Amino acid sequence: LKFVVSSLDIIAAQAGRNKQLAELAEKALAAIKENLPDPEVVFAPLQLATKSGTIPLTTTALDCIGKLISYSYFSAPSSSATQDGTEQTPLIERAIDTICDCFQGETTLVEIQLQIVKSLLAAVLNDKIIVHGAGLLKAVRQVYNIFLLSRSTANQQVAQGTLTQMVGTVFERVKTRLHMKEARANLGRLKALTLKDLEHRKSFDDSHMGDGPTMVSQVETPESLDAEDEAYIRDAYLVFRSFCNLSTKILPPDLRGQPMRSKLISLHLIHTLLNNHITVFTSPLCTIRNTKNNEPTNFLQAIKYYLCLSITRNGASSVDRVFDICCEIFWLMLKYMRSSFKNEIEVFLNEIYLALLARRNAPLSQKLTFVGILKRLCEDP
Amino acid sequence: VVSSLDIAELAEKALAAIKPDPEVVFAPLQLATKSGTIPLTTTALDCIGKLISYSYFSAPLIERAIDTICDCFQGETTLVEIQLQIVKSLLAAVLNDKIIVHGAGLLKAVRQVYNIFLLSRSTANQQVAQGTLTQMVGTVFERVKTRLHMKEARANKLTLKDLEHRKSFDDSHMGDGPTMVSQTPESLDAEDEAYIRDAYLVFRSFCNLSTKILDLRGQPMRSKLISLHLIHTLLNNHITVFTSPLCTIRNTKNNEPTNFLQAIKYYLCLSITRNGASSVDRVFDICCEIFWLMLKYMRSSFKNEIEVFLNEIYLALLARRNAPLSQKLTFVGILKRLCED
Repeated sequence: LKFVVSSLDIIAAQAGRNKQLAELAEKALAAIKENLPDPEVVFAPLQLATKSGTIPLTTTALDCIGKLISYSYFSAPSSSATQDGTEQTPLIERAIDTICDCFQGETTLVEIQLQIVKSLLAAVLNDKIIVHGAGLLKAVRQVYNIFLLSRSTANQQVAQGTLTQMVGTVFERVKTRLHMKEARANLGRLKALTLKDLEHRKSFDDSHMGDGPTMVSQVETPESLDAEDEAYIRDAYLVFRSFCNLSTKILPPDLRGQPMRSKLISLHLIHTLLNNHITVFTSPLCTIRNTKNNEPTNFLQAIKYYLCLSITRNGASSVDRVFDICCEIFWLMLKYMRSSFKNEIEVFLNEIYLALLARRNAPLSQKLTFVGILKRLCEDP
Repeated sequence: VVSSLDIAELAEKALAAIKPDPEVVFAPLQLATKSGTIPLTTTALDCIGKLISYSYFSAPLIERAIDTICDCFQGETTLVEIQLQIVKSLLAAVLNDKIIVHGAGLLKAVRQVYNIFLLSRSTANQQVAQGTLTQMVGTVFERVKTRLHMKEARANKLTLKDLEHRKSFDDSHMGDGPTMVSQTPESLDAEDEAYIRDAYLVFRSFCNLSTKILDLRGQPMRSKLISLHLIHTLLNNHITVFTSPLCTIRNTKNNEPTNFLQAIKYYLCLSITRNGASSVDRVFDICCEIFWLMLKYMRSSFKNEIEVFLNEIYLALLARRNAPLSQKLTFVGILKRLCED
C-alpha cells in the first residue's frame, strides 16, 4: 500500500548519520514511482533500519515488515520443477529472522520488544496467509522468549497473551482440517511397569521433525490434501512437544523467577490446548508420520511420551499451583483417554497420587484436591 | 445339681453313687438329651453346660459333653426352647469364670451356634445366637491380647487370580487340634500358642465361609454377610493382635514360627478377592471397611495385594460408566478417610 511509502519517508528522514540507509530508502521510494517492485529493493532499507536498535527506525521498520509478510509480499523457496527463473527471491524466512533478531535479551528497548510481539503476531496469525515450519516455530519461540526475559511486566503480559493466541490458533487450524477430513470420509461412505520406566518408553520416532523449511499456504487431489494435513499437524505436534519439554525441568525451593514462570506457562498451555481441542488429540483420523519409516501414526500415541513425562515430573509437586495444573491435566487424561493411557494411569494413580494420600506429612489441601478430581470423575462419565 | 438328677436306670444309679466320679453323672445326663423333649433335654443340657462351666468335666471328656450338646440340634425342626438352651450352655461352656477350653472343643461349639443362627426360624434365636457368636470370637481374640501383653513384659505382573495360589503359610493338615483346658518357658510357650491356634482357626473358618461364589434373606447371602461382618469386627476390635511382631504361630511342617498376619494373609486376601466387586451393596460396603483396615494398618505387609485390589477392583469400578454411583462414592469416601486420618 502506502504505509510502505510513509515508512520509507520516516526511515529516510530519520536516517541521520547513516548515508547507506538514506540511499536504500530513497532508491526504494524512487523504484515505487512506476506504479510493488523487486521485494528486495523494498526489503533492504527495512532490514537495515531494524539493525540500528533505536526509535523510530527500528519500530517503523518492524511494523512495515510484519505487515508486508501478512500481505503475502514475501514468499518461501519452492521445489517446483516448473519455475522458469522469473520468480522473486524468496524472503519470508529472512523477514521473520529480521524481526526475531531485534530481541537480544532484557536490554532491548521496551518499545521495540512490544513492536516485535505485534509484528510476529501479524506475520503468523492473519487472514490471508498460513506460515508452516521453521518460520512459525521461530515466531512462537521468540514471543515466548520475550515473555520469559523481559523485565517489563507489561511486555511479559502481552507476550503471554499473544503466545496463548498463537498456540490456540495452531490447534484450531488442525481441528478444522480434521473436520474437513471426516466430512470427506462420511461423504465417501454415504455413496454406498513403574514411574521410572515411563521416561524410557518412546515408541514414536520424532528425530529431525523440528527440522525442515518454512512453507506458505494461501486461503484438489487426495495426495495434496494429505500433505497439507501433515503440514498443519506437524506444526501442532512441534508446539505441544516444545511445552512438555519446558515443563519437565526439576526445581528445588521462587515464583517470579524464570524457571518457575516457565514451568507454569508451559503447564497452563498444555492444559489449555488439551481442554479446548481434546478431539484433535483423540480422533483416530489425526495422524502424523514417523521419521524413521514414514509410516502414519496416531497423534495421541505420538505425543504420549511427552504428556506422561510432564505429569511424571510435575505431579506431586509441593507448589500448589503446579500441583493443581497437573491435577487438571490428569483429569483430562482420566476422562478422555482411559484406554490409550490405561497402564500409565495405573502408574500415576499408584506411585504419585495414592502415594500422596498415604503420606502422613503431606499437605491436606493437595489430598483434597486430588480426591475432588476422583469425585468429579464419579459424577461424570 | 442333685435336683437335676432327680428330675431311668442310670439316673438313679448316679443318685445311689452319691452316697463323685464324673462318668457316673455324665452317663444319665447324656442319655437324657437323646429324648428330644421338654423338660428332659432342656434340663439335661442345662446341667451339662453348668457342669462344664464348673470344672467337673475337664481337660477326652469336655469334648464328649459338647458333642452331646451339639447333637441336640437337628435343624430348624428342633424345638425353639432347646435351641436357645443349647446356645446358652455353649456360652457357659466357652465363657465362664474358671475354665478356657481350646482346640476342637472350642471349634465345635462356635461352628454349632453359627449353624443355629443360619438354620433357626426364630428371629429371637438367630439374634441371640449372633450376639453370643460375636462374644465368643471377640473373647478368643481378647485372650490372645492378654497373652501378648504378658509376653512383652516377660521379655522385657501380579494379578487378581494369582492371589488364589499364593499361600506361603502351610496349614494343610493343621487340623482342629486336641481339646485342652486352662484355668518354666516351655509350658508358657505351650499356653501362648494354645490361645493363638484357637484364634487362627476361628479367623480361617470365617474367611472360608466368606469365600463362596453365587436372595438377600436366603441362607447363602446371610452366611456371606455374617462371615464378612465378623471378619471386620475381629480386625477392627483386635488389630494389635494382627500387627504385633511377637504374635507367632508355628508352621505345621517344621514348627518354625511365622507372624500371625503373614499366616492369615491368604484367607483375608481370598475373602476380598471373592467379595470385593459384588453387585450387592451390603457386601460391597463391608468389604470396603475391611479394605480400609488393611489400608490403615497393613500398608507395609500388604503393599502388592493392596495395589492389586486398587487396580482390578476399585479403580476399575470408578472407570466403568455403567457402574453404580453409590459404590463409587462409598470407595471415594474411604479414600477421604485416608486424607483426614
